[PDB]
Amino acid sequence: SNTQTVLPFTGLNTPNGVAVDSAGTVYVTDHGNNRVVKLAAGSNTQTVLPFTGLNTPNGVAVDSAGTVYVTDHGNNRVVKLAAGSNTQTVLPFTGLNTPNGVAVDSAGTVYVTDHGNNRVVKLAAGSNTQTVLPFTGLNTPNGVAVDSAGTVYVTDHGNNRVVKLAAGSNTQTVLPFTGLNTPNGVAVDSAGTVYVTDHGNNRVVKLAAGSNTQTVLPFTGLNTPNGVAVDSAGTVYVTDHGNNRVVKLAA
Repeated sequence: SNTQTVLPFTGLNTPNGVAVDSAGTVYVTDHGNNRVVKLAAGSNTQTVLPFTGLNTPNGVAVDSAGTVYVTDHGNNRVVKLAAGSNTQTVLPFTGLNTPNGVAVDSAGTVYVTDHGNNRVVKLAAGSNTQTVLPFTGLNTPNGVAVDSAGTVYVTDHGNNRVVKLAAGSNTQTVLPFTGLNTPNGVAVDSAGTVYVTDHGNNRVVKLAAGSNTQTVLPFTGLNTPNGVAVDSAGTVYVTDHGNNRVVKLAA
């Protein structure tokens, strides 16, 4: 598609993150209102999720069990909310300073950009061992995504680049995007196509695996966008932060 739609969320302010589950339910961190909201596919009523003690959300991810993971800016922590019980658990990361992007792999391992510490950390579910990933020279890293093979992608926002680490790899690789400026959101689909919100240029770009030629997605009128998500059908969702809205573009 070359024409986006606007999801019927209401009362958003500076929304910054988006995730989509297997049923097509869309989750948004409504940053300016300190809340996380969801909208089921085809619904005209949004639902505020029962996160507690939140001090401004920075990002969101959702896993196969419908667990919703949120980075908490002011409390420097990552929380998860279990479906059904609505039990909220603080993940036992340590030393966080401004956790920002969050991603979860197929094994349930949680990855977080520690924005204030210029590092990316992962933590297996149920573990008290966190691992600093061997990215190097990061500045204000923003978004993180992980694919089915365990490859990790990070928007190294302060250096205008997107870096990649294959599982078990010794060295990060910079993806051949062109003209990036303050990139923030990142997502990866089932085929390893990488989607990046090129925030400084008010656009969203993608790169297929092995490609040296990015495609600029035909969104329109974006204003300081941030979070991006992609569903199993390849539909791309973007938090259009500066316009207080979330937009959707089918493949």
